[PDB]
Amino acid sequence: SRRARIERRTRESDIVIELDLDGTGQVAVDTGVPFYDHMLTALGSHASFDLTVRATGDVEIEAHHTIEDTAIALGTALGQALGDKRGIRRFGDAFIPMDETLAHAAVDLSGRPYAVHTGEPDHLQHTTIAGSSVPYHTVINRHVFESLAANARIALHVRVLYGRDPHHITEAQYKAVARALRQAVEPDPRV
Amino acid sequence: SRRARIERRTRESDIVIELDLDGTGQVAVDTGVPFYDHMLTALGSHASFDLTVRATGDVEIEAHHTIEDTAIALGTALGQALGDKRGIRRFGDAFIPMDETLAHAAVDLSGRPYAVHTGEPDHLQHTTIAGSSVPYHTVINRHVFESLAANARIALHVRVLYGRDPHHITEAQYKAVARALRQAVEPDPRV
Amino acid sequence: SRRARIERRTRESDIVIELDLDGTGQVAVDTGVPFYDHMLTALGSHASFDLTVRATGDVEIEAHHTIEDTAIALGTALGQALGDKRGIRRFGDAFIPMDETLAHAAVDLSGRPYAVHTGEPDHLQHTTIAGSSVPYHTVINRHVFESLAANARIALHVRVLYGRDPHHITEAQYKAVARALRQAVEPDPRV
Amino acid sequence: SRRARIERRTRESDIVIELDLDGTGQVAVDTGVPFYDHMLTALGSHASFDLTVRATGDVEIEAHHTIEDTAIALGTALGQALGDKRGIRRFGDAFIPMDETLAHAAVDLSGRPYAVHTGEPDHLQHTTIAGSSVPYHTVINRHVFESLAANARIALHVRVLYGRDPHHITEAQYKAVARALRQAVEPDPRV
Amino acid sequence: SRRARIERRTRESDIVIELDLDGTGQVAVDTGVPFYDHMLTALGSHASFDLTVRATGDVEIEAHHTIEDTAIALGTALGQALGDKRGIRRFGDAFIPMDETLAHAAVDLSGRPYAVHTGEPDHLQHTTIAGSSVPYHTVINRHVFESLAANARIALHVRVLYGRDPHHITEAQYKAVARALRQAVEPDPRV
Amino acid sequence: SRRARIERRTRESDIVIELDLDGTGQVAVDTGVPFYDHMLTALGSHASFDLTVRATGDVEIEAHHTIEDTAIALGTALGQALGDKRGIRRFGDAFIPMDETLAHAAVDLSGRPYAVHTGEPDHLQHTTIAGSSVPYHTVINRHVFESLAANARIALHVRVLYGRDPHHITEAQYKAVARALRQAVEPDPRV
Ligand SMILES: [Cl-]
Ligand SMILES: [Cl-]
Ligand SMILES: [Mn+2]
Ligand SMILES: [Mn+2]
Ligand SMILES: [Mn+2]
Ligand SMILES: [Mn+2]
Ligand SMILES: [Mn+2]
Ligand SMILES: [Mn+2]
Ligand SMILES: [Mn+2]
Ligand SMILES: [Mn+2]
Ligand SMILES: [Mn+2]
Ligand SMILES: [Mn+2]
Ligand SMILES: [Mn+2]
Ligand SMILES: [Mn+2]
Repeated sequence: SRRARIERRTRESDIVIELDLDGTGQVAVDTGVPFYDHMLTALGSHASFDLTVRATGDVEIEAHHTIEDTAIALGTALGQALGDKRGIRRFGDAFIPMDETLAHAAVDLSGRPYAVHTGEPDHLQHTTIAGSSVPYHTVINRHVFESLAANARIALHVRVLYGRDPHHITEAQYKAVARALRQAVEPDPRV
Repeated sequence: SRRARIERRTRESDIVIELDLDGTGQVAVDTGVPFYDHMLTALGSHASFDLTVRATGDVEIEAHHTIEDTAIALGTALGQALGDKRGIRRFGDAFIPMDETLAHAAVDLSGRPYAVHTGEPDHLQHTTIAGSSVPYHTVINRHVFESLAANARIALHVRVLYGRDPHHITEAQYKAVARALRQAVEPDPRV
Repeated sequence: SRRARIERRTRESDIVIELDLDGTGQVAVDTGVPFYDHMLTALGSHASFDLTVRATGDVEIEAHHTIEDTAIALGTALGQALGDKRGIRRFGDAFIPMDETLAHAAVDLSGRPYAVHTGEPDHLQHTTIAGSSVPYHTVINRHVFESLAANARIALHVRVLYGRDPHHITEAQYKAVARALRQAVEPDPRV
Repeated sequence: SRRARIERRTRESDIVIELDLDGTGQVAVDTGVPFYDHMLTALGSHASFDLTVRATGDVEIEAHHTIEDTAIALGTALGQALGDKRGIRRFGDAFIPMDETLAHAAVDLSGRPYAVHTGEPDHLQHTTIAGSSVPYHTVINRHVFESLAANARIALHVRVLYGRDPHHITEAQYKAVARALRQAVEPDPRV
Repeated sequence: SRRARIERRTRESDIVIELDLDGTGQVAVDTGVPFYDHMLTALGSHASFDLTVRATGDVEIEAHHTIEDTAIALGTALGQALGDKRGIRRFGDAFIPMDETLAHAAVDLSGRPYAVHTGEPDHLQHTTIAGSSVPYHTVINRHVFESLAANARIALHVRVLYGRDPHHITEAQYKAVARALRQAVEPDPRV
Repeated sequence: SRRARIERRTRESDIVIELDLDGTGQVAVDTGVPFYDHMLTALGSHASFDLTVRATGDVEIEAHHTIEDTAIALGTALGQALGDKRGIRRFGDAFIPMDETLAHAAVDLSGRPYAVHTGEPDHLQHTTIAGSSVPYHTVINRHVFESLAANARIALHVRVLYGRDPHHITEAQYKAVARALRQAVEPDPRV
């Protein structure tokens, strides 16, 4: 059994995560930031986790604090569910083509906490993905992966090999992280 | 006693500031611009002021006029609370690391009115921090520090040594200004 | 059962494809273009498909139309054999070193139709691989992968990381596509 | 009372740290790596900690694992001794001139775990400080500060403004970190 | 059974290798060069080989001849244990993040003997990893991979995508080679 | 008691310095070079020294010899007043904004004698500040700080981060040196 429930209440947000590493993609995410909900739903589903995320935070300021607190709590849940990490593949990686975009992620689940994020085009430092509700500033992508790696205590390297559309670029990264995690957490039949 | 109450009514906004330089961080800010509220709350708290700010303005146009009028009134309140400036440290400075960002501020409280703002990355000239309410255009950061310095009649130099995330870059600057002010207004035991 | 038989008759060529995704590498290819036969035999074998390809076309003009029509028909056969794509890994990728060459391919079998081809050295835009029969112009490699992706309705990204010999560069790409497809079409035990 | 005792046994090393944040510079360090002993003795002394460090590790390979494990354990001890961090200055910074070298460090003790290391001249990426015993590869300086920040869960920014001699450059950084920590952990009389 | 015992006696060194491709990571390496012992122990363990290596050589000159003779003997043992290579995955690759470093290796076990080594930073051409015993000159990394590929008669491509610390850069490469070999030697259930 | 009286008679000048490190800014300076008097008065006052300086020298040639001899004598007085340096902060630094100029100084009072002066704009190498009496050539600023550091036997690093007006640039440096010294000579309550 590799499950964790994390509650994290701060001045800026209130978060509950329930995570099962050995799931079937049963995912429900509600943070008040719908593009982030979409990204974390893709992450949970493509990692074949079961994942529920309920977050409320100070989105009148912007999504940053809610996005960051959620990623901290999620990284904490991941590290706690991994337990002693015995018998697992440990290393995982995944390429994700998404139309014109190609992204990649590589992880070491027993590596020191460390995140490296490279290749994302410069326009994503000031791009906004905006709909009818709270918008998502793609400059936060790097922050999400850093917070996940720092709190799960894993090495996480995310690369954009190339791409143009900011939604493709972002979604392909979250999916690459997802499928790298999926490979790395699997039981290793020879360890 | 180093307190000031400033009311400033213009065609564009109505502002009330109550400031105590010798406070404990009791801060309440409501300008209609929630990311600005967050910045001025960090400023008051990290300066160990007691500060209330109540502003209403023409945010249907954008936050600029409200942000500017508030900073003018706040600078006026600061200069009035400082009184004759006798016996104070006068000079203060502070570095603020915030994840990948490092900012710095230096002040001379008896210097001529003057503001110098350097190092902020170019993408902050056209970045927007947007949530569920009135957004904040980071190009205004420079204007806020200029207006504060002009109306408090102080020298205020704010630097971004490096950084990426616009919220970190902005918040680290407001906190650096805050802690520089905190040091400079303190009684100097040798003057 | 994941099989398809495609017949495609055009003014320029007559093609029959029989494809089984769940094969053991039983492959027989005869297009009149022997280096292309070699490439498609490597593709079928390294994908662990069973594949027969019988093509006759207007090779008095050059191999292009036969090569293109065959790749269209093959992509069509692949998409038809995949059926509803339920329960499959969906994503696949493969590196292929071949002496001095390193190539890579990544696929998303449920992605929109899309092909990206990068890194192939410039001399392959005007190289000919010539033997005793109809020659093969390596400029067509990109066209083959585009036609496959367009008609299988998949995302296919093919990269040459480096290399020199045009036969190694070409063959390593076809094998990389092959092993990426092999991984992606496999049943996924967790979906 | 702000004390911590950390024992850390790994396959590569065995470490015991005893730390008191409110000390008088009573420092004893023995890691088997004498230049590192010198650096950590300067760190403990200039931070006005009381610090004992006893480390034995696989220095037949090189000092890296012992240096890294010691810095991990020390960062852990620092974070544990800080406890709830209430009432402290939180922010601290220090410039250290050392002959031709000038270094600087800035910390946020309640900031997310984060380290930024800039300005160190390129020759320190492959310099060795060698005496009669196990040598010290200055490329590890960055690693030490990263490991400290990661495990104390603090923001630590270390800069070399300029310098030439690798011993001055290194020692000035450790002292700058030391005096930044010393300032940041002090009780803040206004919080 | 996929085992080999190689003895190699030259004027410069005396080597015994015992290798089992189908092992559980039972590894014991003693070459007189402790950082090399560490690298080959990581290689055997991450490849899930069982591997014993006993080497004595002319380390009064330097480790080169012992390192090279050991890698020749090990490559010979690998090729002999692979036997006819029937039924195996043949191709394998692995990404290894190690803090700031990312390395990758790709292999073709039935490819002609060939090694390509790219991306290692220039400072590794003259870096020394030195402890209390015989040191390791990182310029030899390329030589080790060449000798392995030449004598196992395999294609081995090793890449450093990026990195800084010479121990991370080196160790990540040996682990990447290890996990690429592990994947490639596995029985392929469809061949 | 931390006081020193230095008399220095040379062929070029006659100097008397009386210095008290623990003063209240009671300063009287008369060297025959009124802009230098202004600079040394700012230095004594902002350092919270009590300082009298009486110098007469060969100002028919130019102020250099008088300026240099005075700075030598003053540095000597500082080092003699510091005595054994026990129990002091040792390190000190200060930023000084002055309208458009920002300067900084950092000191180590127990460091080897050493001065580093950087950032001063090139026009100060040939600028003259001239009034009704003996003029001041700003090229001498560097010389003053060198002579002070050499004879007080301290490390003194002075930086101009930016600026334009030569009087602001010069005065901000002398004040920065002053406030760095003030911090460094203070009793350290923990040493
Ligand atoms: Cl790659
Ligand atoms: Cl600075
Ligand atoms: Mn943040
Ligand atoms: Mn989408
Ligand atoms: Mn305006
Ligand atoms: Mn914030
Ligand atoms: Mn065509
Ligand atoms: Mn061939
Ligand atoms: Mn390490
Ligand atoms: Mn030293
Ligand atoms: Mn050799
Ligand atoms: Mn290691
Ligand atoms: Mn001179
Ligand atoms: Mn003046």
